[PDB]
Amino acid sequence: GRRIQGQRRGRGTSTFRAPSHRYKADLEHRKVEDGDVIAGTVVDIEHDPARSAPVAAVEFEDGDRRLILAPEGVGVGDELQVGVSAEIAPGNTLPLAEIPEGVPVCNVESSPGDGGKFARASGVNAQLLTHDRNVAVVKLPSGEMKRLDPQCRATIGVVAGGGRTDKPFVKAGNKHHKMKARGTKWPNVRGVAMNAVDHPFGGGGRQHPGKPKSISRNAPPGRKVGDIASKRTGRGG
Amino acid sequence: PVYVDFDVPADLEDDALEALEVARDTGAVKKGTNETTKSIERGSAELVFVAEDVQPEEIVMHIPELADEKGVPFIFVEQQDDLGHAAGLEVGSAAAAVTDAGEADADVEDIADKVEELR
Amino acid sequence: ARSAYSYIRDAWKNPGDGQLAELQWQRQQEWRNEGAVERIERPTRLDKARSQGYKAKQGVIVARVSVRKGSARKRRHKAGRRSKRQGVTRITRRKDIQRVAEERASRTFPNLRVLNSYSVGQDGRQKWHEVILIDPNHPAIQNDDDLSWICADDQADRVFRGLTGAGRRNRGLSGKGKGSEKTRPSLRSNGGKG
Amino acid sequence: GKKSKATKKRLAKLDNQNSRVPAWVMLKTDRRNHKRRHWRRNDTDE
RNA sequence: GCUUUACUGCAGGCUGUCGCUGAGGACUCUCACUCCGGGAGGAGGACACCGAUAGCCGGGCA
RNA sequence: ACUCGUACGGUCACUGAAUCCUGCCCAGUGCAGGUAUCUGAACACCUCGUACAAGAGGACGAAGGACCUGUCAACGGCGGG
RNA sequence: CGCACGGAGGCGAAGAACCACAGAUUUCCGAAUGAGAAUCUCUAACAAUUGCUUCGCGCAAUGAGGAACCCCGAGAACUGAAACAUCUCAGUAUCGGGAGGAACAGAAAACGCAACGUGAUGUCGUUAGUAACCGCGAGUGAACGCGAUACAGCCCAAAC
Ligand SMILES: [Cl-]
Ligand SMILES: [Cl-]
Ligand SMILES: [Cl-]
Ligand SMILES: [K+]
Ligand SMILES: [Mg+2]
Ligand SMILES: [Mg+2]
Ligand SMILES: [Mg+2]
Ligand SMILES: [Mg+2]
Ligand SMILES: [Mg+2]
Ligand SMILES: [Mg+2]
Ligand SMILES: [Mg+2]
Ligand SMILES: [Mg+2]
Ligand SMILES: [Mg+2]
Ligand SMILES: [Mg+2]
Ligand SMILES: [Mg+2]
Ligand SMILES: [Mg+2]
Ligand SMILES: [Mg+2]
Ligand SMILES: [Mg+2]
Ligand SMILES: [Mg+2]
Ligand SMILES: [Mg+2]
Ligand SMILES: [Mg+2]
Ligand SMILES: [Mg+2]
Ligand code: NA
Ligand code: NA
Ligand code: NA
Ligand code: NA
Ligand code: NA
Ligand code: NA
Ligand code: NA
Ligand code: NA
Ligand code: NA
Ligand code: NA
Ligand code: NA
Ligand code: NA
Ligand SMILES: [Sr+2]
Ligand SMILES: [Sr+2]
Ligand SMILES: [Sr+2]
Ligand SMILES: [Sr+2]
Ligand SMILES: [Sr+2]
Ligand SMILES: [Sr+2]
Ligand SMILES: [Sr+2]
Ligand SMILES: [Sr+2]
Ligand SMILES: [Sr+2]
Repeated sequence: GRRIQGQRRGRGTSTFRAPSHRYKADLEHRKVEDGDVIAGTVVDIEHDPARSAPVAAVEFEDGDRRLILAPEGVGVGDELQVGVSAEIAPGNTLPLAEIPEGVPVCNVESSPGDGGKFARASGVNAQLLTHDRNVAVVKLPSGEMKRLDPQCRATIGVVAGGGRTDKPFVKAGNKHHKMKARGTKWPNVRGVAMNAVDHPFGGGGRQHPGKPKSISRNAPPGRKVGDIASKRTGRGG
Repeated sequence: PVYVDFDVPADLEDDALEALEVARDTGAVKKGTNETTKSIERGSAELVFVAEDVQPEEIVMHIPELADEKGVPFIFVEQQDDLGHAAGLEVGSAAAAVTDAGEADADVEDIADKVEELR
Repeated sequence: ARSAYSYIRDAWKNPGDGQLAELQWQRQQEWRNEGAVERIERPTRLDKARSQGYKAKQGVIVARVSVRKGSARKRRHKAGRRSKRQGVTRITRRKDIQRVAEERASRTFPNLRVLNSYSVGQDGRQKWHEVILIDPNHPAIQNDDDLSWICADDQADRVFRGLTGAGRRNRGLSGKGKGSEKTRPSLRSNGGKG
Repeated sequence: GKKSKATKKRLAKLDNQNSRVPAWVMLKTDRRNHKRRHWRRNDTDE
């Protein structure tokens, strides 16, 4: 047959790429040699196209202008701090160790120094649990226990913009617009609605996959569709 | 570096090189890794010089072990071109040999001794 | 007696034992961070160099090349190319790595001609060869009674036509007798069956 | 459309090649310009 | 052209093994090698990556 | 490439607004998990063999399979007497 | 005073036309090389990559072309096998790189009419559809030797 849609994707053609040129910033944790003598004031609260969440524009003591991932709360005029000695308030950023257990943090680094990786979505938030001289267990929004090097920096408070998922798109038009500002092709045509030549589930004189949908993990691209290595399916049982 | 197993004090080296210059102007000396080699094999070597700044290290690697299974005493020289000039040559040398000194036998004697003491 | 040279050589007979073992483990670290064609002032294996034709003269260049390792990097097949014709990860090419090297080298030096090349090690994923090139235009060499031969117009790009020693050793020309019926005098002259 | 200086020289030449075989050549050869191009029926490069 | 539990193969995934690969049938390590860091330095570590080979799956493809 | 992206994410599928609901079946097939035991290639290894080699037998044994469990909003099934 | 016999006119005995050779001139684009560009433009140029080096583009090299030939790489299918997978077509078609007026080869770690024998290399005639291969099917297929052509042998590395 022909390559399926998922294979076309990898090629990275326009259609599939994301309108990066229209994206604002690569939200990352500012850098400090050490100490803590760093703190700017919230100048603006903008809308970042890439995440549909709000992002604050901060200005630092040195005269450095950089957008920062906005946690709920942070208004304009406020002052946030960055460093190992940074006060423990919502918005401020500091290594996991310096963070009191049982506190909700967002934009968490995986490798200390990477600049933030986990919990960055609208209203999501990580939870700091166990502390050590070695590991700092963190519960991620997916509910997983991620053991982390206490040197990994994080921000205090939940990521602003929460609850966005609670209101239905109501109409395609709206869906269309959101998608148009993301690295995603749209709309979605069902595999079974295609010709055999176009997709594993295509063909037949009526729609219905002609195979069990749960596919083996070892499957090769082009064949790996439907339920990937499903540990099970259905709702009940 | 890989063929070096002890550092020769700036001072000691100076002496060695000093002695070498009078060695050419009195007794005799060999200039070149090849000439130095045969001399150690023929035994007609009393004190051999090996530069430390040689690359490829291949060229000299052998000297240290060949002189040890030939009794012949040897000494390291931080820089290559100094040994060359110390043997009286326009273009530095990687290794030289003092083929029977001359009006320096006293020094050589001690230097060879000074190194033995240097392990 | 033994020449200092015969020592360098006798050492590379087993580049994994003794001092040389320590050297390579080190150099490579530096090597692995060098280009794909690095010119070098002096040959790593002096005996070999000279032996192959090297000379400490003007116009005699030496360069270490680094080629990716492995066998063959072959695509599958666009149209309908059957089983016996689906080469990808089970077959290799007809030209040995050293030849690839010699070539990359001569390209980097669009005026120099290949004299010969030698191996200088190989970690788990790349092989290194030093190639001796010569300037056919420097009188320093035009005069040399031992190298002035490499100046004939018909020596131009000699490597790209497989005239290197390794070139000929790969074209199946080593043997003068049995098993070289399809090779000499030319692979192409023999409908490529060598 | 905007034409460049060269594009122009060319169009110029092309127009000239569009002249008839001078009367005298007819006589000097005792007897047809096989390159007469019409602005509508034909077509120039570019 | 298309399908599959047609025949035969190939990608590809999984896995054992050999090389890269080092010090002291479960272990420690650091020095290659990988990743993070502007850096200092941090994480990982003879594993992973890559070359080779072996077994299973293998209309994604021929 | 996704990605100036990070589970309120995006990937891969199915159904097709709201509303009322969505039964039973895990035997086969698929997917996933486990597994005493069994099965399971090559290298290294033991015995014999060959002044070497071809070779004969043994030994250990991965994934996978047997086998066991989970799963049908997974392919599908919901008869006869 | 071209092809090309017109009109007007001109040149040539100061030896023109015409021909051989050597020289002069030789616009722009073009490998195209200062930079850009559908043959033009903008403000001193070996651009790029290299060797030598007075380390200064100072001195040099490369690039691109050519009917086919040649050398090094990459490498099909139709077709044949009365299907077809090995096999064949075929190392053919096609592609990538490169040289020369010829290329390549070449002075034995050869041969092995086993000899008290030959004596670099190509090539031609033969050896021979032989030996050998092969769903041992279809098909594939040498060599030593011999008769010829032409002949020509040498240089390093190391020892000292
Ligand atoms: Cl969405
Ligand atoms: Cl060349
Ligand atoms: Cl004979
Ligand atoms: K075929
Ligand atoms: Mg960011
Ligand atoms: Mg949704
Ligand atoms: Mg879009
Ligand atoms: Mg749809
Ligand atoms: Mg349809
Ligand atoms: Mg299909
Ligand atoms: Mg339907
Ligand atoms: Mg349906
Ligand atoms: Mg007109
Ligand atoms: Mg990196
Ligand atoms: Mg098919
Ligand atoms: Mg519908
Ligand atoms: Mg130009
Ligand atoms: Mg047929
Ligand atoms: Mg020929
Ligand atoms: Mg048959
Ligand atoms: Mg054949
Ligand atoms: Mg023969
Ligand atoms: Na060249
Ligand atoms: Na062959
Ligand atoms: Na027209
Ligand atoms: Na058709
Ligand atoms: Na079942
Ligand atoms: Na039914
Ligand atoms: Na001219
Ligand atoms: Na030039
Ligand atoms: Na210059
Ligand atoms: Na037929
Ligand atoms: Na057919
Ligand atoms: Na066959
Ligand atoms: Sr970064
Ligand atoms: Sr980032
Ligand atoms: Sr279907
Ligand atoms: Sr149910
Ligand atoms: Sr020097
Ligand atoms: Sr050339
Ligand atoms: Sr028209
Ligand atoms: Sr089942
Ligand atoms: Sr002859």
